[PDB]
Amino acid sequence: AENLWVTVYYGVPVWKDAETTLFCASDAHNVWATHCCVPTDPNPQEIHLENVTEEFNMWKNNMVEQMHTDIISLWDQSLKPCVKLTPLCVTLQCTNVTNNITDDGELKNCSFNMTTELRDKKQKVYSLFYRLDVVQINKEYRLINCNTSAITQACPKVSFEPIPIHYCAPAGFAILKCKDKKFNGTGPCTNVSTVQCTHGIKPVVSTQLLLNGSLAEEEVIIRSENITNNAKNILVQLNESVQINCTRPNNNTRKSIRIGPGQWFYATGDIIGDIRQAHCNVSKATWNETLGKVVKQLRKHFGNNTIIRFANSSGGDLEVTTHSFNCGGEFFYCNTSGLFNSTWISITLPCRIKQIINMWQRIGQAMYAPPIQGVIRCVSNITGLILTRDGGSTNSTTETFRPGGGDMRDNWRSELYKYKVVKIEPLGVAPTRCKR
Amino acid sequence: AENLWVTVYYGVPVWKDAETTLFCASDHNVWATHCCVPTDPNPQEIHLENVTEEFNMWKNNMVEQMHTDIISLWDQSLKPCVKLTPLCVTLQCTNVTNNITDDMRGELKNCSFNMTTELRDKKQKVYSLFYRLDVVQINKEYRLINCNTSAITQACPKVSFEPIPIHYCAPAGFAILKCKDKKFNGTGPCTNVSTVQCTHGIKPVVSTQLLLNGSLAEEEVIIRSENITNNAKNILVQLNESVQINCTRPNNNTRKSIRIGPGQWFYATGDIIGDIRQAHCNVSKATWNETLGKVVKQLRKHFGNNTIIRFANSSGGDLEVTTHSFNCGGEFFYCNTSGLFNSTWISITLPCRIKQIINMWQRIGQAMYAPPIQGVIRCVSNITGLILTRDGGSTNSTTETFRPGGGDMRDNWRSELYKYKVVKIEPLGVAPTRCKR
Amino acid sequence: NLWVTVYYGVPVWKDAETTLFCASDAHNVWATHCCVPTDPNPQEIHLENVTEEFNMWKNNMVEQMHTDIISLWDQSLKPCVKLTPLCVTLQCTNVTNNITDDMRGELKNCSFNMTTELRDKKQKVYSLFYRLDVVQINKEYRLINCNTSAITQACPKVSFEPIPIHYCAPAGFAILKCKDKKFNGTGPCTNVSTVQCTHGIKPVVSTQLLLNGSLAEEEVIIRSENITNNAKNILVQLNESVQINCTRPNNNTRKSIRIGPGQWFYATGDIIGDIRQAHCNVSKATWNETLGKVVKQLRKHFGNNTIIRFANSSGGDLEVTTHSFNCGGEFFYCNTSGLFNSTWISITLPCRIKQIINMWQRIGQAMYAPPIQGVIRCVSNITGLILTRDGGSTNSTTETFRPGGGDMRDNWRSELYKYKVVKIEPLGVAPTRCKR
Amino acid sequence: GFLGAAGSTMGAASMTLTVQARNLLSCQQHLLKLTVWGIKQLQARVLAVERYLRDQQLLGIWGCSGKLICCTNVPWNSTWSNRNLSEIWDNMTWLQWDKEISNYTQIIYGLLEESQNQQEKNEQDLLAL
Amino acid sequence: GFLGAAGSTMGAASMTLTVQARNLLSCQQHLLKLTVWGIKQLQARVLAVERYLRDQQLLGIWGCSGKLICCTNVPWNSTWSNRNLSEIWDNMTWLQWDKEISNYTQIIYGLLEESQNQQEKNEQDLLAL
Amino acid sequence: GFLGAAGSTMGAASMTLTVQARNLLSCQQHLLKLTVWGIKQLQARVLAVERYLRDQQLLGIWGCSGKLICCTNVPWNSTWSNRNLSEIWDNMTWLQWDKEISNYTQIIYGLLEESQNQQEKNEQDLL
Ligand SMILES: *[C@@H]1O[C@H](CO)[C@@H](O[C@@H]2O[C@H](CO)[C@@H](O[C@@H]3O[C@H](CO)[C@@H](O)[C@H](O[C@H]4O[C@H](CO)[C@@H](O)[C@H](O)[C@@H]4O)[C@@H]3O)[C@H](O)[C@H]2NC(C)=O)[C@H](O)[C@H]1NC(C)=O
Ligand SMILES: *[C@@H]1O[C@H](CO)[C@@H](O[C@@H]2O[C@H](CO)[C@@H](O[C@@H]3O[C@H](CO)[C@@H](O)[C@H](O[C@H]4O[C@H](CO)[C@@H](O)[C@H](O)[C@@H]4O)[C@@H]3O)[C@H](O)[C@H]2NC(C)=O)[C@H](O)[C@H]1NC(C)=O
Ligand SMILES: *[C@@H]1O[C@H](CO)[C@@H](O)[C@H](O)[C@H]1NC(C)=O
Ligand SMILES: *[C@@H]1O[C@H](CO)[C@@H](O)[C@H](O)[C@H]1NC(C)=O
Ligand SMILES: *[C@@H]1O[C@H](CO)[C@@H](O)[C@H](O)[C@H]1NC(C)=O
Ligand SMILES: *[C@@H]1O[C@H](CO)[C@@H](O)[C@H](O)[C@H]1NC(C)=O
Ligand SMILES: *[C@@H]1O[C@H](CO)[C@@H](O)[C@H](O)[C@H]1NC(C)=O
Ligand SMILES: *[C@@H]1O[C@H](CO)[C@@H](O)[C@H](O)[C@H]1NC(C)=O
Ligand SMILES: *[C@@H]1O[C@H](CO)[C@@H](O)[C@H](O)[C@H]1NC(C)=O
Ligand SMILES: *[C@@H]1O[C@H](CO)[C@@H](O)[C@H](O)[C@H]1NC(C)=O
Ligand SMILES: *[C@@H]1O[C@H](CO)[C@@H](O)[C@H](O)[C@H]1NC(C)=O
Ligand SMILES: *[C@@H]1O[C@H](CO)[C@@H](O)[C@H](O)[C@H]1NC(C)=O
Ligand SMILES: *[C@@H]1O[C@H](CO)[C@@H](O)[C@H](O)[C@H]1NC(C)=O
Ligand SMILES: *[C@@H]1O[C@H](CO)[C@@H](O)[C@H](O)[C@H]1NC(C)=O
Ligand SMILES: *[C@@H]1O[C@H](CO)[C@@H](O)[C@H](O)[C@H]1NC(C)=O
Ligand SMILES: *[C@@H]1O[C@H](CO)[C@@H](O)[C@H](O)[C@H]1NC(C)=O
Ligand SMILES: *[C@@H]1O[C@H](CO)[C@@H](O)[C@H](O)[C@H]1NC(C)=O
Ligand SMILES: *[C@@H]1O[C@H](CO)[C@@H](O)[C@H](O)[C@H]1NC(C)=O
Ligand SMILES: *[C@@H]1O[C@H](CO)[C@@H](O)[C@H](O)[C@H]1NC(C)=O
Ligand SMILES: *[C@@H]1O[C@H](CO)[C@@H](O)[C@H](O)[C@H]1NC(C)=O
Repeated sequence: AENLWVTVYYGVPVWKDAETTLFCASDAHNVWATHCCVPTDPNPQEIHLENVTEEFNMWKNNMVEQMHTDIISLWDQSLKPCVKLTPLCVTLQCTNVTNNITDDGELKNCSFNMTTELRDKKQKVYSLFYRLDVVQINKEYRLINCNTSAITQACPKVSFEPIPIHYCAPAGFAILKCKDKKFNGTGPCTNVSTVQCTHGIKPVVSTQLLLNGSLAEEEVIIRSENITNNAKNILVQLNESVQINCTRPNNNTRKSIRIGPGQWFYATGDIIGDIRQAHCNVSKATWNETLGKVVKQLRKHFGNNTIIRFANSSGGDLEVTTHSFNCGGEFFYCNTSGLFNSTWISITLPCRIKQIINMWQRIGQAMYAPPIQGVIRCVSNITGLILTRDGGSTNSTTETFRPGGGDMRDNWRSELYKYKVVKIEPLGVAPTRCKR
Repeated sequence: AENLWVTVYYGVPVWKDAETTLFCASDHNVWATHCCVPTDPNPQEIHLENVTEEFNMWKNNMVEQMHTDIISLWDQSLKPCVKLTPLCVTLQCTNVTNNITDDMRGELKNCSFNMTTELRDKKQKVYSLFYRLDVVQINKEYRLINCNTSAITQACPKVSFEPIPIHYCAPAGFAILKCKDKKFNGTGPCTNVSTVQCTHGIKPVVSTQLLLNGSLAEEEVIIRSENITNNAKNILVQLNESVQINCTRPNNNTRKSIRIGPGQWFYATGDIIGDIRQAHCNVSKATWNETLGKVVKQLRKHFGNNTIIRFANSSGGDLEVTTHSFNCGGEFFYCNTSGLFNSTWISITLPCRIKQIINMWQRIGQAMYAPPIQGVIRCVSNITGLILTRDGGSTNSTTETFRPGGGDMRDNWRSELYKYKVVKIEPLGVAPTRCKR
Repeated sequence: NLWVTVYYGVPVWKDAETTLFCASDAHNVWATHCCVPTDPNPQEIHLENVTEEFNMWKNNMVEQMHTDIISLWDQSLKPCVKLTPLCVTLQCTNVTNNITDDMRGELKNCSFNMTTELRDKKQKVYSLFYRLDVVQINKEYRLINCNTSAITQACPKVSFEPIPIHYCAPAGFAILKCKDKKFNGTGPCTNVSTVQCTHGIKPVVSTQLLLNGSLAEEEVIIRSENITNNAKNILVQLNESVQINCTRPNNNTRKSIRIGPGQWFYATGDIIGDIRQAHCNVSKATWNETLGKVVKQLRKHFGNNTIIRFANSSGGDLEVTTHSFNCGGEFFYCNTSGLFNSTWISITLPCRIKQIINMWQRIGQAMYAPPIQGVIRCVSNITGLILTRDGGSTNSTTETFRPGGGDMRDNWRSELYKYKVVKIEPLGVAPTRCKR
Repeated sequence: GFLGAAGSTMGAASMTLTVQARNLLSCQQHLLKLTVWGIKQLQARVLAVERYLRDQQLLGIWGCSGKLICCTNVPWNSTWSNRNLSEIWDNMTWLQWDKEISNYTQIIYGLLEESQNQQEKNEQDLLAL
Repeated sequence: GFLGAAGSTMGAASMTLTVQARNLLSCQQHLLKLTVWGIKQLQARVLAVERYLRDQQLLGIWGCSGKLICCTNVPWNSTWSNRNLSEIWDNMTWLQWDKEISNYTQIIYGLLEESQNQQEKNEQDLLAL
Repeated sequence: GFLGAAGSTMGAASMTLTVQARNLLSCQQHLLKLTVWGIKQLQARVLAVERYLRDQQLLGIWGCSGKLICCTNVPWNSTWSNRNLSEIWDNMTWLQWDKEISNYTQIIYGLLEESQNQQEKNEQDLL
């Protein structure tokens, strides 16, 4: 003890939890491609750390906050330079489209008087509309957004097709990952390694059903910050994906009209075929087997032989009641109530379509989505679910779950779950036997 | 003889005068949100023992920085707010005659017009109330006073401009020297100084003629000037104790929210609830008489006792010059202070007017509309100083008249900045020694 | 018995592309952009025994000059009044009084219904126009750019007059100049020196003929990236300048029109006295001698006993068929055919006036020049020109040269041919006769 | 690997201190047109530089610059670790260490600055005869 | 105590160099769009770094890199001062003393640079035995 | 001058390395409004700083930090260049030399780092 001296070290491989921003890297006219200029590393170097046990908290994972903030920012950045649609907040004169009627009131034929290139004239023009974008004035209609906020047209040449994004640490920082295949929402796991960049995550946005994410390597896992708290949502990761085949089958064309000097508006013109309703096809057996696996896992927290029920969600805006898709730029709101219609102890889902889009439940800044020419097919892999647990249950033998939904950080919370960011702190001290 | 050698020292405690930036720190409000980084709860003021230095408040660049940064934030606050260009219309007007007192002689005007509706195809006929000061006659047709000169931006109703104490902090490598020497002249040497990393917070109070909510003035009335013999210069006067002033807007107003074409809303002044009265401020006459007596003694200190000291009770210029300015609750008051200056040395109620379309200091290229405030307004302020100009150049040395006004916010902000100076640290020094490599 | 020696602060460099900043000598747009004062005494450092390769055709400073100029031009216009309210049907007739025999209906008299400050009021005004900016509908005319883009008016208080601007290297970089004589613009030279900043170059904007530049070291210099490629521009730097006297003879009125709250438009009012066309005077003998000097050098490149024809350029947009320039703030499009009418082996060129222009030949942005009161004139120094070869066949007997150019980067390329910027690389290695 | 698990035998881990220090230092319109995005990235670069410089300045002022492991002239105080030497090199783990000595972090540093100051002060008079 | 003892004896003042020198290096996300405010602040950080590095480079070139107090083989000139050591670097303060030789800032630095340059050249020739 | 004698023989050019090294580090309110331009200029400053520090760190890694000219224990291979010192020091321009051996830059730097790492490890066994 009497012979101990201070010694100081530099470059010591230790760290503390910390926040910092991350860089966006990619591979391969596309917003994310333009943003995420930095190429990814073809050979990331994963370092296994053997004597490490480390506590991860995906629910307090800052990476989620950044991914969300950055996505909403890029969304606005891409819309900023596009043509404004204020001139369309006029009385709209509408009639029903009965022309090649399907019998599946959804589609209207409407007209309005639009200013021509000169300020002295306006031209009566017409286009087709979906009822979800148009509201009656006590044949007189107005666009819904004009009731509360401004709308901008999305640029027809700008793509939002998802590209897996890898987030990379700044020098002085490291990204740690939990490799434990059974890792639950929080805790001191023993399978820990260090990486420079995350696995790429596509910025896919959906509500209720999570598409094109990661699968559980071993078995379906049910995760929550507090599973016993009915105020929290439950995220479910599947070990196998389920293929879903979606369509917008009506072959149509688009018109382009002049609003002003270099100012163009694109809109749905006539359908050039007959008319049929949009939908998604889910394999029946696969879905029922998948759900049974979820049930087996729910029993772990809800009782070995309890009664588990799946039911349709409560009502509300489509953003929280239907399955949200963005396929080629068209947005769909598919009725999934038939996927949650059972008690445990080729499914066709009809789909609604709309062109006035609000983003991240932010009241204004509405966006208009011009149509796809021809028809569109969309195919996806479901990788997980958002479920909500009913509160108010006094009968302990029955527990009911419904499709849940909410803010999109949480889709990303799941994909970013296994990641944590720390700061490396190079200096430290110890007692020694040596002295100057 | 000793053949002393050159020695290099790093970290030598010396400085040179310097200009750099300033970090702003506080402890919805504009200043509060922008000055995110918190202040030091207890700045470790360093008294500098056996150090003297010079200060010159008239050459202090922090005045310009405070001024520039405040106006920048002012504009930033308005950048995201709805424009009122759709309101530049012909107004059909009459003057309100309902329950009005003897002083409000047509001051409140009732106007109507055809405004754009949610859909741009239709118009809505609406009416609202205006103050006479902001409405002018065309050739019973009226227009907004600023329709010819500039666009008017509505201020966002949710954003407060209540002054809060913002401290200015030095960048690393810089230091702020503070003058502690009591009753400092503003331009001479200061022999009692200290070093701080942050200044005292200063509330960005905006006023004209009188200086409100400032310091104690070193417990004496003190008169400072850039050039005491130049009658064209402003005189900055700090007071030994404040004069309390009680101000009101004695009218229960309605805020009438009107939807316009854009998803945005306009805030109209709605009908008045109850009777209509003139705005005013109450000043203790005895306190005011004592206050001036002290100012007068200081004026004699500078100019002699053998003269007569008068204050002007009138001035030229426009409303922003001739009246005193308050912004209580965001309400813009233009108070008549002529009653405070009958003077002539060997309670009092000052009527006030209200204006809603506000021009901006040192600019004309823009305009702002102050949304009406629902309910009534009451505030109390501390009069801590004055801006005076002598009406000099006269050969009649026997008397002199000191006129209130001539204010410029840079001079008003010089007050309370004058105690601080910015210097930079220059750590490298060289001196002779006994020893060489 | 040699070991590696590491040296720091060594005098070597590599070519590099960097960002340069500007300086000036001291409400001009160029002036407000260069807050950095110039060095009253630039230090040219001769480099003894340095041979260096320069390539004007690959000089990044051209792109740097271009980007800054185009960007600045727009930045200047950003805060100025928009002319959208004036895109109305015009009621037009010809100006017929006080017109000389040459201006055969080029000046138009139009009137229209436009805004005032109050929304409820309208005014009817008249103003004068040039034929080049007005198009007939199907008495009824419109401004030409109403369908294509927004037009703004330049601020009357803003001067775009060229100021010689000096570009300065950032620390770690240096500007290497070729001070050799009659340097080719490509390949090595042996007279090399360095500077901190370039000399000042005025940001002259012109098309077919090059004004107020280099005098080519008292010899005609023919420059081309590929002299045998007929499709390339041949840059000619003249031995001495040729003086040109330009005028706009009409005594003009500036009419101020209220648009809105702080919004003003400046219109052309009546012409006082006789109405005449714009023109430029060129000394005939000087010009004929100048072409002979050029021919001598062209023969060196194309054949000693061949026939060289100078001829009028081909047609196309006005902006590229004339010796376009900005004189007094006015835009002149002066006829070139009389300048190039000879075969080898005082003259007046008429000019057109236009106000709405596509600056930098970009489409989608338009600017309207303000009226200028009184009359205008300027005197310029012709220092060069741009020519192309017709070719079309191989014939050693003869070739034809016609005016080309129009791409502003080549005006800039010419003046910048003397220098390049390099990155200084202070770290290096060599062997020595020792070790630690 | 770049970092080890740092569980024990830090003396061997020390062989990598050089790489850890080395990696502290290292599109045009894609980012330049974007004001917020560009400022965030610059802020990150600047802060990384500041961190680098603070560590180097401290090693300099303490007299440890240029070394990866520095023996000092400041004795170990009992309060720092009441634990004897046997447990620190092998039994303790450096991250575990850091938690316990959080309170005595600044004091370690003040003493190091002072002892270096005294040494240089004395050097002046070794040269002065 | 950053600038404490600024009025102290020049000699005594050398004992505060560590403090004066070390201190030279020292909701926010919602202000990222507040472009001028934010750019001024970031520039200040950058500029502080630049000043720091310029002084450190000069020291490295002049020699005595890493030291707080050092000296070189350059005699003091009679044109700089003609004063006794007992009244210089003692019995006065640095603020006023520094003013006394402000002329010579550049010549001194040039002399420091040349001397170190010559010494290193000679060191390499001595190494090459 | 700053790059004066750049074309001279390296035996003499090296005498002014300190000058060159020093110089490597050398309406403002109008410019504050230029939102893209200001970033380009600030980046230039930041980038210059990083490059400077990067080179200084490398000297620390290789050793001889703080020195202008310094030799290491890494031998000259003679494969990088088999040219002799009379020619290198008296006839070759420093710039010509730099170009002649530019291939071997990375090889040398890796060697410099390893030699310095080894020396520190060896110093420790004394105590
Ligand atoms: C000199 O300093 C004095 C300090 O007293 C200052 O006068 C004060 O101004 C504030 C802001 O206008 C007043 O605050 C109000 O207090 C009442 C208390 O009953 C509240 O009800 C008020 O609430 C309304 O306004 C809020 C604005 O933020 C809203 O958020 C809220 O929903 C309500 O609409 C409000 O908080 C304070 O009462 C006065 N002081 C006195 C004695 O009246 C004075 O303005 C300063 N002078 C100058 C020139 O700056
Ligand atoms: C090649 O160089 C020549 C020589 O410099 C250059 O011609 C010159 O152009 C300038 C700018 O157009 C002319 O400047 C004018 O000088 C008169 C003097 O009487 C002033 O009155 C003019 O304008 C005034 O009024 C304006 C009102 O809006 C103000 O804004 C302005 O500041 C003045 O007060 C103006 O300054 C100059 O006279 C000519 N030179 C000759 C001989 O005519 C030519 O343009 C250059 N060519 C190229 C391609 O660069
Ligand atoms: C679609 O149009 C065709 C004629 O082109 C018609 O024969 C067919 O019956 C129509 N379909 C429907 C659903 O009306
Ligand atoms: C007309 O539209 C209304 C509202 O969508 C619908 O209820 C009605 O059935 C439609 N009429 C026809 C003929 O389709
Ligand atoms: C277009 O304008 C005419 C008047 O010219 C009006 O009668 C008609 O209803 C308007 N139509 C629409 C769709 O707005
Ligand atoms: C995860 O499981 C561990 C036990 O293995 C428990 O301590 C921890 O609290 C759990 N975390 C969650 C998600 O509640
Ligand atoms: C979890 O939720 C229960 C309510 O079901 C609550 O009492 C408990 O405090 C919560 N625990 C945590 C860590 O949030
Ligand atoms: C649920 O199952 C019952 C079985 O009788 C069926 O009638 C009902 O339509 C189903 N509901 C959904 C949404 O699939
Ligand atoms: C407006 O005020 C004037 C007083 O100047 C009065 O003569 C006039 O009658 C008033 N307007 C009305 C309500 O008639
Ligand atoms: C609104 O427009 C009508 C058009 O007939 C006009 O008579 C009326 O006076 C206008 N109203 C106002 C308040 O200007
Ligand atoms: C105090 O201020 C007056 C008035 O400007 C000036 O004449 C006097 O010299 C100042 N005192 C000192 C010490 O500078
Ligand atoms: C303001 O009103 C309060 C009411 O309590 C009174 O005590 C105070 O003296 C008044 N001040 C003035 C200046 O009238
Ligand atoms: C004015 O009177 C005071 C006494 O209060 C005296 O000290 C001062 O000197 C007098 N000033 C003049 C001008 O005599
Ligand atoms: C370099 O240029 C100088 C110029 O005076 C000349 O004397 C010298 O011989 C040239 N060559 C060398 C190797 O210095
Ligand atoms: C202006 O408007 C009136 C409306 O009655 C029309 O008769 C007239 O021809 C218009 N004039 C112009 C120049 O457009
Ligand atoms: C000068 O430029 C022409 C351009 O085509 C080229 O052919 C010629 O070789 C160049 N001269 C030299 C000496 O490189
Ligand atoms: C003038 O042009 C003719 C060709 O038209 C040519 O023969 C004559 O030599 C030229 N004169 C001069 C001085 O170049
Ligand atoms: C070219 O010269 C001929 C000579 O006969 C003349 O007729 C013709 O008009 C001239 N053309 C031009 C453009 O000067
Ligand atoms: C100031 O001077 C006194 C002697 O009068 C001395 O004791 C004290 O230490 C000095 N202060 C400083 C900071 O040196
Ligand atoms: C350097 O020498 C080694 C033998 O020690 C040899 O293997 C290597 O290839 C040589 N380097 C080069 C560039 O030839």
